[PDB]
Amino acid sequence: TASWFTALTQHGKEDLKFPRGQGVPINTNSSPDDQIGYYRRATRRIRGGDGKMKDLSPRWYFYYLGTGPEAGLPYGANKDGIIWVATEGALNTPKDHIGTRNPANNAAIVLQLPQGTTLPKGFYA
Amino acid sequence: TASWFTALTQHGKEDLKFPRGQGVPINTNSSPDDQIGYYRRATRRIRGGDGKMKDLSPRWYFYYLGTGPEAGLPYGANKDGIIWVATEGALNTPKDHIGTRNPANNAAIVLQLPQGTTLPKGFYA
Amino acid sequence: TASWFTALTQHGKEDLKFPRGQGVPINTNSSPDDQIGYYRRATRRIRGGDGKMKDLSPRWYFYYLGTGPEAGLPYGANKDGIIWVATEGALNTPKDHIGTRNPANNAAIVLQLPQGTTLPKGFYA
Amino acid sequence: ASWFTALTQHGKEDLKFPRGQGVPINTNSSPDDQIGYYRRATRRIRGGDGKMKDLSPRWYFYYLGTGPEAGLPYGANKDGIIWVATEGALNTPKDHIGTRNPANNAAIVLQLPQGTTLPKGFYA
Ligand SMILES: [Cl-]
Ligand SMILES: [Cl-]
Ligand SMILES: [Cl-]
Ligand SMILES: [Cl-]
Ligand SMILES: [Zn+2]
Ligand SMILES: [Zn+2]
Ligand SMILES: [Zn+2]
Ligand SMILES: [Zn+2]
Repeated sequence: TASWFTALTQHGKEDLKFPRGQGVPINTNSSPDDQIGYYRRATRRIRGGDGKMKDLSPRWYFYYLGTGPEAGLPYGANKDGIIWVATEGALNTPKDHIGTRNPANNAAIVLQLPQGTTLPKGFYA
Repeated sequence: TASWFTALTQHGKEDLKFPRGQGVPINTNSSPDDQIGYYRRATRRIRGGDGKMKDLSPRWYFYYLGTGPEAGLPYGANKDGIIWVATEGALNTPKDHIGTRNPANNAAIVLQLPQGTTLPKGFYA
Repeated sequence: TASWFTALTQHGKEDLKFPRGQGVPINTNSSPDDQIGYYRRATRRIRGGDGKMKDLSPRWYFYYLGTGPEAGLPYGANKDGIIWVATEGALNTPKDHIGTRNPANNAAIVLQLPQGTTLPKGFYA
Repeated sequence: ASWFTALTQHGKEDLKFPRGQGVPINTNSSPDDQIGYYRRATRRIRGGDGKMKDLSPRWYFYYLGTGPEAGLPYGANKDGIIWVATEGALNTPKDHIGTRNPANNAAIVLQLPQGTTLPKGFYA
């Protein structure tokens, strides 16, 4: 039950967000109706030699609307660690036909945004 | 068994088809003789998030001639859910030396088509 | 265990062969003295639907001299399925410090050859 | 493990970089992050005379505050350790990057910006 795409890594202190109309990863094999979903934050911690937990940079993964760990949330749902993106013309319907990725069958698609969209401040890949 | 490539998803009512000479997926690990095969339609049925059974958008998978579920089908044979493609110069011989994909050893190759390929309405690549 | 590089796939009828001075894969993290080794043919066979054994295309993998499945062979050793390549300036000494690749620790380097060299007839990647 | 493949020392000269050079290229890191150390590792094999022989030493990069010398302050003198930092990097531990787990990630091929000076016997 993995994301179809590689993650965005949060080095800065600000949560991920995109202006309305931006942020949907490029997927040339999908329809314009499909271009809508959410990024979900995944946090990891590593115990250091002093016994204390240290936070690795949070990673944000994209899931199409109606798929993934938050498949039940409607577009725009207000929830910590969840942010929403949609391209103009996308349909607000669940993308059941896309679903999630089986890592044993498909490798992750390298997340690419359009040539005119840059990553939000503090985000790297 | 499994197609070497990801599927083309049929988003509309038009079935998959290609003008003569078009439609063979890009694969640099193949010769001009090898550029011939068929797409096979596959349809899924699932229970939606609302708890109702629905038919998903059909998916079309490419297999080289003489491989896959219709390995015994001669090139050009009429069969529902099967359409044929061949690049100019391809040979009407079975492609056993390419075969099919074992998901345990190889992930699927993202299906790419050259620019200028005519696609029916509802198909994207 | 594995080769540091991806394989060359033999679609044609001719064994792999390079003119003297060509054929060593590009690896900018190695020394000029290191640029010498062999390609080893690996063949896979599958029993077809007609009960006949089918040969998948042979794959040729590069190993530095003194490493890999034929680590004991001297340069130029005459053995079926083994062909030798060396760049001008390479030293005829075993490359123990390079060794082979652990696929769990390193991905395969995509095999690239210098611009002046083209793949022998019938070979693809 | 180090996030990157090693720099192999083919000759007698140890690894070192002029000030400002030597940090591996990593697009998943900020300008603040471009600082760390290389640590030398040497393995042995039995030579033709039966005596143990040094193979070419390998130098692995770790971000500041991570890896085997995570407790070493930047610039600390220790044999087998050399320090590198790009202009603009911050002298703070890079715990948010950490080290690589070979089960989840393969090593990144170590690349250096064009014009980087390497000692004799080093290639990248
Ligand atoms: Cl940072
Ligand atoms: Cl789709
Ligand atoms: Cl062929
Ligand atoms: Cl080397
Ligand atoms: Zn950082
Ligand atoms: Zn779709
Ligand atoms: Zn072929
Ligand atoms: Zn070397």
